[PDB]
Amino acid sequence: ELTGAKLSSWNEPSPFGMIQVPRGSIVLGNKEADSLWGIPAESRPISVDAFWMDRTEITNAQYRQFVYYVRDSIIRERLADPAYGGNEEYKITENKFGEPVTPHLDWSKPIPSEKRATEEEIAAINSVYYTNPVTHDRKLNPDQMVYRYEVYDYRSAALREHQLKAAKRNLNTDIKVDPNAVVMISKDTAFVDESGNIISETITRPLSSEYDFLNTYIVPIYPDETCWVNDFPNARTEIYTRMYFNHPGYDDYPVVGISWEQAQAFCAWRSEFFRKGIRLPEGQIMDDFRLPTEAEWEYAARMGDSNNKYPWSTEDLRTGRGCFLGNFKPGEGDYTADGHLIPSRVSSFSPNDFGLYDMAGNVAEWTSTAFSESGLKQMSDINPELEYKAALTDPYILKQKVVRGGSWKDVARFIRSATRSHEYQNVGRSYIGFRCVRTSIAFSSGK
Amino acid sequence: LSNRAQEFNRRLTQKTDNAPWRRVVYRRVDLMEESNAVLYYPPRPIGDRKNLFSTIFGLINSNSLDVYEYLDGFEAFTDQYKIKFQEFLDRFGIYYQPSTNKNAELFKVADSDIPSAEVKAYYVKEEWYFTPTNSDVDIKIQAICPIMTGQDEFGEVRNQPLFWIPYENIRPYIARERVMLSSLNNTRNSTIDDFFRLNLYKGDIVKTENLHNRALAEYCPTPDSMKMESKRIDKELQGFRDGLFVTQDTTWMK
Ligand SMILES: *[C@H]1O[C@H](CO)[C@@H](O[C@@H]2O[C@@H](C)[C@H](O)[C@@H](O)[C@H]2O)[C@H](O)[C@@H]1O[C@H]1O[C@H](C(=O)O)[C@@H](O[C@@H]2O[C@H](CO)[C@@H](O[C@H]3O[C@@H](C)[C@@H](O[C@@H]4O[C@H](CO)[C@H](O)[C@H](O[C@@H]5O[C@H](CO)[C@H](O)[C@H](O)[C@H]5NC(C)=O)[C@H]4NC(C)=O)[C@@H](O)[C@@H]3O)[C@H](O)[C@H]2O)[C@H](O)[C@H]1O
Ligand SMILES: *[C@H]1O[C@H](CO)[C@@H](O[C@@H]2O[C@@H](C)[C@H](O)[C@@H](O)[C@H]2O)[C@H](O)[C@@H]1O[C@H]1O[C@H](C(=O)O)[C@@H](O[C@@H]2O[C@H](CO)[C@@H](O[C@H]3O[C@@H](C)[C@@H](O[C@@H]4O[C@H](CO)[C@H](O)[C@H](O[C@@H]5O[C@H](CO)[C@H](O)[C@H](O)[C@H]5NC(C)=O)[C@H]4NC(C)=O)[C@@H](O)[C@@H]3O)[C@H](O)[C@H]2O)[C@H](O)[C@H]1O
Ligand SMILES: *[C@H]1O[C@H](CO)[C@@H](O[C@@H]2O[C@@H](C)[C@H](O)[C@@H](O)[C@H]2O)[C@H](O)[C@@H]1O[C@H]1O[C@H](C(=O)O)[C@@H](O[C@@H]2O[C@H](CO)[C@@H](O)[C@H](O)[C@H]2O)[C@H](O)[C@H]1O
Ligand SMILES: *[C@@H]1O[C@H](CO)[C@@H](O)[C@H](O)[C@@H]1O
Ligand SMILES: *[C@@H]1O[C@H](CO)[C@@H](O)[C@H](O)[C@@H]1O
Ligand SMILES: [Ca+2]
Repeated sequence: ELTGAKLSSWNEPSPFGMIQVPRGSIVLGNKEADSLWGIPAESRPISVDAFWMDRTEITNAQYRQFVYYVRDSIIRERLADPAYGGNEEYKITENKFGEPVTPHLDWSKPIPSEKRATEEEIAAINSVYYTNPVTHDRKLNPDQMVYRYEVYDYRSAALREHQLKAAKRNLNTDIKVDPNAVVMISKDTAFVDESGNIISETITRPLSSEYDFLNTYIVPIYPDETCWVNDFPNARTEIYTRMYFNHPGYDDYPVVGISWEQAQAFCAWRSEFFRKGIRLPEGQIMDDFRLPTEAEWEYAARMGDSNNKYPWSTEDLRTGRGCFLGNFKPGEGDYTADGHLIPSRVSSFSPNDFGLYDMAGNVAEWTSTAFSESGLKQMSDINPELEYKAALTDPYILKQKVVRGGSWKDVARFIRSATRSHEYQNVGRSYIGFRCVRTSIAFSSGK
Repeated sequence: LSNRAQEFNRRLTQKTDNAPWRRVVYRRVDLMEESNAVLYYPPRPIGDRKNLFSTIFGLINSNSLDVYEYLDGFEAFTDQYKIKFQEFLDRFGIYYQPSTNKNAELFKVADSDIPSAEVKAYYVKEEWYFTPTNSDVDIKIQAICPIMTGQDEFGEVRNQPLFWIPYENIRPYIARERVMLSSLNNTRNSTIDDFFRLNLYKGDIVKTENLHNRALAEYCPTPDSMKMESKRIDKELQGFRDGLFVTQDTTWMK
């Protein structure tokens, strides 16, 4: 009798600070085209499955939690390092029964305070900070705030042509697969040399084992606070470089200067940190916090309805009382006609019908989609995605990722939820943030 | 190209293998019309500024493009129909003088004599297909045929096609250089590959893969008749897509 072999029911830990956007369909792009802007009209209807999008942009405090975690563990490594310290109580290398185990950090053992720390401990602590020779500003060294994380390409491990068994690479019985045909694939690795220099590489080699879909990255994660200065020549933006990521008043403000690589590192750290804090029922396959796709971003921005040019119900950019609905550049040289010159505190304007805040304004938002002028037509309509893990030797033009949404300077057009904007994955601007997203574990009814 | 780029391009290939519906139609993109002049922008090569025909001519001059003869009636892309460059220059009347071959350029052709500004239209073979895996209609460019808008004195405009260019052969060399799509925004932000992939070209259907291998010209005496027939074919191609989906029907609210 075919009764069925079900599995033990799991649990859905609704992530903190996120809302649930329902699955739905939307017509990506603006149907009517402004001829004065030269662009034609490019629209394609899509459908996206339900996911968890963060309520607001990542604030300065939320990214400072990341940089503090990276700091703490690097400091713990230095304390365990025989060179700086050598305590060995911060690096659990053997289990309570005495057998060798994978070396991990002892997060229970507190980091000594600046006063109580001895010479070795104080040396380990200070070996990660930077003291400015002239101004005596003891700040975290930007090139030492590096995050080492690993990403397994589940997508690329599933392609038919990327099957480990050569016979399974072609289901056509008329096609005889050469026994020794080489399938060259690339994998992004990164290793700290003896000097201490981050060595990133893209290893191209024939498909041999599952160790070829594992991409290892060591990304410096400290925000580029000099974007405020570099992005605006001949301007008094020296103060936001020294204030934005450091001042306690600028904690709820969206983080700026975060590059695409740093955003991916932050989302991966968030994923593994969430996993560390939640017990998994046996067999639990939990998804990872990820940067939203272009299609998912546009869907959640326009509240699913294809009639919405903006993240608000009407087409006007201003309420009936005269209050703007976003943080952008309303007029010529008038960034602060909406009340805010630079980005504003998150959750300062009205949200969507979904509940998303600052969905078009404040800072533009990184997406996980590689940028292509024909990108909308080259990607499928089921959870659309144009993913391109660029190689270290690729042309710099191939490293563009879509930055969808408007910033505190985007004019009405660039704040429209259907206007594509891009920027290089390497650079981080003073008007670009991000918003980690994760796929919803949802089994709901229909409409 | 890096292996990552190669894998990306392999993913970005349209597979019209098991499509339940296909429709092969030929267009006559006139470059002397806006939205189709992107392929004519530089009538004559200007340093690093070249139109499609100039790029194609240079590519064939370097044995880097496999183009096939314009056979009236059909488009067989076989090694038999690979064109002979010297014959092409001679038969269409192009004055060339052979320079140092250096295995780079077969014949030295002066830019003044390259018929790059007379090719004022293109035959575009595009194959509308219904994707079997996600039920989506898409257009796949098969080949482009540069037609030289020549002048036959007694016979005035001759409009004789030159050759047929399989699109996958020309795609690598047109997916890199940037062009401006509009005359109002002169930003070189997209490529001609994007122009063809987004179907930004505007052309009148001059032939469909008919069962009698008949072209519109045969049963349409005057240009207006060809215009209305092309409109009819466009309306039926659009009606296919319209009839596929049923979310616009309101017969239920009755
Ligand atoms: C801080 O961060 C810096 C930036 O990244 C980094 O700096 C870098 O290195 C410096 C040297 C360099 O100077 C810098 O430039 C820079 O390159 C720092 O080094 C530091 O990061 C480093 O240390 C971290 C740390 O240890 O805190 C590392 O993060 C930890 O990694 C662990 C493994 O890599 C994670 O553990 C997971 O995987 C295993 C090991 C589990 O741990 C135990 O495993 C045992 C067996 O070995 C037990 O069996 C048990 O495993 C269970 O197994 C069942 C199935 O049987 C389940 O499937 C699970 O796997 C697990 N169950 C659970 C829930 O426990 C585990 N229990 C015990 C005995 O502890 C497991 O806990 C984890 O899944 C760990 O989570 C993570 O924090 C960081 O990788 C490293 O770079
Ligand atoms: C990015 O890539 C950088 C360069 O690779 C790397 O940097 C390097 O490490 C830094 C830490 C350091 O600064 C420098 O050393 C630097 O150069 C980065 O860490 C980063 O690496 C990431 O990607 C790497 C990559 O794939 O390129 C990963 O490397 C992989 O490591 C695996 C674990 O070590 C390797 O797996 C096994 O592979 C086989 C060949 C093993 O060789 C022996 O083979 C014999 C014949 O079979 C033995 O019988 C026995 O066979 C294996 O036995 C084990 C038992 O567990 C297996 O499970 C299988 O049974 C069997 N394997 C086969 C062939 O099926 C093996 N004997 C041994 C020694 O155990 C051996 O080499 C590995 O065990 C994998 O090959 C390798 O690519 C890296 O892990 C990742 O972080
Ligand atoms: C592109 O077309 C849009 C159409 O909306 C124009 O917007 C119009 O003009 C602006 C000032 C206002 O927002 C509205 O009045 C709006 O309706 C936009 O300015 C651009 O206009 C350019 O192209 C137009 C076009 O291609 O239709 C030209 O209009 C006509 O063009 C034909 C070309 O053959 C010409 O024969 C007509 O005389 C001309 O009116 C605009 O001239 C041109 O600026
Ligand atoms: C073009 O259109 C004319 C219109 O009268 C027809 O008569 C002709 O046969 C062709 O279809
Ligand atoms: C939908 O119902 C009928 C039948 O489709 C239409 O004619 C009417 O306009 C309504 O919108
Ligand atoms: Ca503003």
